[PDB]
Amino acid sequence: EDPQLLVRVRGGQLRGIRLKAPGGPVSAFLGIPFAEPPVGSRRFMPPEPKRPWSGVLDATTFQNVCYQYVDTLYPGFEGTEMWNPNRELSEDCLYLNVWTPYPRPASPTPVLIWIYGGGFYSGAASLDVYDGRFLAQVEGAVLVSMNYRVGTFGFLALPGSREAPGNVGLLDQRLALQWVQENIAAFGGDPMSVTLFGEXAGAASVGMHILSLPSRSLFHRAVLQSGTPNGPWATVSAGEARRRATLLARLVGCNDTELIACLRTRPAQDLVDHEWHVLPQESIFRFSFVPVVDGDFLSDTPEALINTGDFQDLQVLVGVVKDEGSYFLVYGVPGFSKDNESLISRAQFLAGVRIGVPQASDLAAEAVVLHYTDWLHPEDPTHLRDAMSAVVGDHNVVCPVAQLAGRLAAQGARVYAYIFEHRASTLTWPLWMGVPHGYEIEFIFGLPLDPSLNYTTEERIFAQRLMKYWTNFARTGDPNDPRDSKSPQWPPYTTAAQQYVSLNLKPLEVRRGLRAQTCAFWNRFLPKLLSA
Amino acid sequence: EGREDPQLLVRVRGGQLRGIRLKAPGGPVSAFLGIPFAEPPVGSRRFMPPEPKRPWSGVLDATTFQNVCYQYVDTLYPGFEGTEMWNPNRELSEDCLYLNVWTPYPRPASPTPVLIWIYGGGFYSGAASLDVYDGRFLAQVEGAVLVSMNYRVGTFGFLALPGSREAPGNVGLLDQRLALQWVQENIAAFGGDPMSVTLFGEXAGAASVGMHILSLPSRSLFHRAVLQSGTPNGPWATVSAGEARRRATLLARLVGCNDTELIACLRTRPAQDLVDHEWHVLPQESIFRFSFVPVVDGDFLSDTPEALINTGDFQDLQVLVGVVKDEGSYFLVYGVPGFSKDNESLISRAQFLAGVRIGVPQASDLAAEAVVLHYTDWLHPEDPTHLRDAMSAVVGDHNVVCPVAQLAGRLAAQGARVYAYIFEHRASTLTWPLWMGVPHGYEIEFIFGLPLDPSLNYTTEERIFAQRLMKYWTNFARTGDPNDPRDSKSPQWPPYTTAAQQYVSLNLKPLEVRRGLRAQTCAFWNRFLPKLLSA
Repeated sequence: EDPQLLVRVRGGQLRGIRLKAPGGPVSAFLGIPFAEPPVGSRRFMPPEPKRPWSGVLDATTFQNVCYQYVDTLYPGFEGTEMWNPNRELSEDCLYLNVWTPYPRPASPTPVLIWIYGGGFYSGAASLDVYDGRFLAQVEGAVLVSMNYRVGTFGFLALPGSREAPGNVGLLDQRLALQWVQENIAAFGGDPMSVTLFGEXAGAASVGMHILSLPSRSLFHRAVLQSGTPNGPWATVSAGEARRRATLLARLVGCNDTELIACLRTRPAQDLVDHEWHVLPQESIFRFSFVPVVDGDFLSDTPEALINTGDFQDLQVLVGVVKDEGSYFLVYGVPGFSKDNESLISRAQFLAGVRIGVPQASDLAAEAVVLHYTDWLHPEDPTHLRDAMSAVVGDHNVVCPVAQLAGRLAAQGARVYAYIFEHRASTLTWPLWMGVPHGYEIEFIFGLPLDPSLNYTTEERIFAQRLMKYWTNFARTGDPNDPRDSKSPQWPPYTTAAQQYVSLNLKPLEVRRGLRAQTCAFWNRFLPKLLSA
Repeated sequence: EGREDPQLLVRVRGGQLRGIRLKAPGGPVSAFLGIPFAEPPVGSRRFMPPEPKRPWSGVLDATTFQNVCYQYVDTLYPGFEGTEMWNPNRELSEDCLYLNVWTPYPRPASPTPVLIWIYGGGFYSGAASLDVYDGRFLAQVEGAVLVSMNYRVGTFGFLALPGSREAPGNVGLLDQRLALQWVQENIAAFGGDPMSVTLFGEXAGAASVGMHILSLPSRSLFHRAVLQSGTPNGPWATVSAGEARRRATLLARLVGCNDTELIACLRTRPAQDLVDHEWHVLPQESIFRFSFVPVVDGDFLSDTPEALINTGDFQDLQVLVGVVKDEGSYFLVYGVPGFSKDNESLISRAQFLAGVRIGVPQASDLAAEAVVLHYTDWLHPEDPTHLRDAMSAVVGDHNVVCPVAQLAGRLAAQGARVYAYIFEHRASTLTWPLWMGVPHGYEIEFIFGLPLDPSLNYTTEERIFAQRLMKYWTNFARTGDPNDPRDSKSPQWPPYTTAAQQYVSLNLKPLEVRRGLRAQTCAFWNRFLPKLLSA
């Protein structure tokens, strides 16, 4: 009975496991319950705190993944399976994990809380690419990750109702943050230095915590990687969420109370079977059950809340990858597949645009097509293919990121921005997808430090730089190595200068204006066009 | 006769002409100036198509430029050469339908290719007698036969009651065609080859040339066409029949006047009255819009230029087209607040947004916001130098550069051999401020070879450059090809094609070949902006 591996939290005692990191041991506490399992009458409802337990709870193993759709576009392909659930599915999944240094830190240590992506429909805190052993060993970070409910279970809302109020997946996360405040000290974490970070839907969740008052007391700093609370995919209106809920109930055989009561009597897979049948249009980068503008968790739309918020004492790190859009094309855009080069025709591109920008009128779609056509080479397949990617990535990620960056900075926040440009040598997707959405995660988490993974020596050094940027940011609100001249320095993003850095194998390079012309098209012109 | 220079007596269909022996740098040339080609379009003939000049008796003196067609005289900058060079340099009179001929001296052995110049002036001004249209250099150096005509401008040329007998519209274009007809019948008298007639013109002149391409009875009068900074398609060169009816009636009201009674009343008004009100008829506050212009009449123009270029067969057409670097700058001092020749014209964002309303006067609120969106540099949205330059770009692109690209594109896709250029050399003698770059109309003096006159203070490099451009224009006139068939060493000018979009820079340096005529930005004006109107 190793005493480093034994901790008393508010609900009782836990026993972790000593895990091996390349440069030494770390203590891991996996599968710690933070909530009553949200099952039976507790489906669709806010989480309640986990009841105290007797003896020593075994926290040496990952708990179940929250019940979710499993992807089957390319069966047994590492590029898709890496995002698939790697534990048993269950509605009983409200568990979090903690990695700390071994031995447990002497003074209070900055805490990093990870929130996975997966479009609010999938994900789990147990995937290899979120392995917190490296950050804990190399940087001495106390790293926390939680599971939160996704799909119907997390986000089916009949707004205004008592028994399916929406945003419960977000409340799951809020609960895990509360859990960190009350217990992290026992692990040697500093409840007074908590940095959130997440990617895609995880990023949007961080954004939503920024925009929800009761969450603000629970962290001091945020990182938003390739995602935002604002924009086309991360929220729906009360109206649209009611509509989708109602439609899913009809689809399965089911006054709000009676509707929910019926839905609650349904095997989990029955709900998932019909998850994808409630979208208004054939579309990519669009997800059926996502956070809802409820006037509660979210008091107004994210756009409203970011336009009018006050962000004086807030530090934010935001960024994107080089090819935010490529990934999604294979999942519904004719002419795109991982198996050839996906050189498309002009006709395929106009059709691709109606699917990538599903909310677009014929005129708006036209505006898009005309903007993204390279008129010197109007019918070149390579251009059209890359254009299709660009449309999707810009519309869904890069422009909402630019917009968030701008508002946050204008409204008193300290903002650092990046573009991640290094393609992993080990990447199993074809060359044309470039640096796809999600493939910086492995680097921030420090996986190249595992020599058994065959990342290049340069990549191992690159990963170390990034862990340093992120943990420096958690420590100080500033990603710059504070005991190190010569970098050059990562400048704050501002509305005037619009400076951001490239993250790749070469040293930091400062650039200005993050797709400024094209994002001006998306952020300033398309709104006017649609609303008229 | 008896004592006169034998080389200066020429007979044409209407009688006998005495010309003048002029000095050019390399030697003498013959000039026949003020040859009448129409009956004076005076009194009851105002607004009416031109009638061919009736034969005269005796030897008509053809030794001086004739009257300039009645027109608005610019007084924006009184005393200033930059504006005066464009102003009339002979008496204003409705009796103005005369043309001019320059030929080598002595007149050439074999039939020489003919170049016919049509001046610009927004269809409200111009004159073939201006110093920058002097044909002596092309005649002396290139051996060209050069012909330029006066045609009626403003109300006298373009005021129209579409459908009426007494003011059918487009009569200024008919003046031009009459002079093309005179060239066919008579040019051989001067050594010119009526089977090798090339039209060339700038701004409204360019637009005029294009309209002769698009109008069948003019098609048999020429073989090749040069269009400088102007197109028959675009937002300024034509009006709908309805719009012309509107402007004509309003002008009538303003001066004190079916259509017979109205036009008869207009005919009793003095010319200067009509000029005094011609600017009061425009639908919005604007620049690069002109009151009385060619009308889409279903006759001269059987349909809109845009329709005719989209669907015409231009198989045997050789066309040279181009623009200057700064098409829009000139126009800004004529009514965009914040702009002037006397300072740097650094402007605010507010002045930019207002400028766009004046520059794109036909644009709705949404279209105007699209323009502003597109031309704003989002790194430096408040920067005065960029805003000043973008104001210029907006006007240049909308009125000239994108109309030209549209034209070049459609013509090429449909049989034409098209050569395309961008002229980028600012004259060392230019009197306009530096911010205006290479303004509209400032290539003319080079094509015409004024730098060859030692007394004009152009640089040596400018003389050489002038000669180059003269070679290009007159080679194109001769062969449909601007290139030199001998000198294959020095760089080649490729045709412009839809696949490759090739054009050349014209400056002091040798030819450089570029791709895409503002391809991204012109997609906005030519493809998107129209669609933001079917809505």
